[PDB]
Amino acid sequence: MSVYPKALRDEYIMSKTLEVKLAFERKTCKKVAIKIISKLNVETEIEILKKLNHPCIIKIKNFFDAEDYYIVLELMEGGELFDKVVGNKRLKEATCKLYFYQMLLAVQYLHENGIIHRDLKPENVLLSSQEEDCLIKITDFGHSKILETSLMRTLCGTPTYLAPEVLVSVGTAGYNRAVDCWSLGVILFICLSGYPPFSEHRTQVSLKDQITSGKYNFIPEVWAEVSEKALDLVKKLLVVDPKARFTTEEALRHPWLQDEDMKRKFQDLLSEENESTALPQVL
Ligand SMILES: C/C(=N\O)c1ccc(O)cc1O
Repeated sequence: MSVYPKALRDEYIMSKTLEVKLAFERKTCKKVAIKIISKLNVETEIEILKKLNHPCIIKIKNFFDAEDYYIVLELMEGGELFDKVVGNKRLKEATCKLYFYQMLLAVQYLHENGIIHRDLKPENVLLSSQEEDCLIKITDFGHSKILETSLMRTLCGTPTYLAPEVLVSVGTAGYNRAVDCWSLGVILFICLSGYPPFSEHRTQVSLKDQITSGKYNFIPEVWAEVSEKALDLVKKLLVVDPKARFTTEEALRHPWLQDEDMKRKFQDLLSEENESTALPQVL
């Protein structure tokens, strides 16, 4: 086989898988998760992670640059959201709402901070516990981008020599963040129905053509169990035109998210997580 770097071994006792491994911080005897990336773009991912501070975004605890990259992260005992939706499995509407609300807060925080994830999927959504009512965290910032652009500098001069395709691109520039809202729409569709909106399964139309047209597969029997408000939100995120597509703010103001009970349950989970870290405060 091979061995772990001495620097890692100095601080952690390595254990079983879920490349992610379980490890114990020697100083605290606390469980951690160690992400092993095969061997530079990882340094930017580290840089992004170190700067972000949100309860629905994964936190980096340590980093080791050796024969491979070792990323020490907070352990999520609930695993991936993928495991909850795989093989036609579906979540109860109330659970979709609690998880989705947190995904929206996380993505709104990202967008506010000039970061686009670009790889939102159930595999990149982690659950804090094996309980249905838990905290979620967004992970896998490898494909992420940082939002002055080259276009702004180009527009500052006279366009005597400027190409038409550049001037045409001014219409859509600054809408890259909308790709995350589309991904959230697909995640929400999957969570509610237990099936993907766009697939090659039992269809003639190509996966590409389904997406560009925005003609998702609607199965009435599956969706009758789901509320009209939840489906209305999906429809608003699954809008082909990125400029018309719902933003995280528009999604957060949607009737489906105006649920005081769901919001209370989230604030409750937050308080419970923070209970171990809370310092006495000035009264
Ligand atoms: C930290 C992490 N991913 O980034 C992770 C990965 C898999 C798993 O089951 C639990 C986890 O905490």
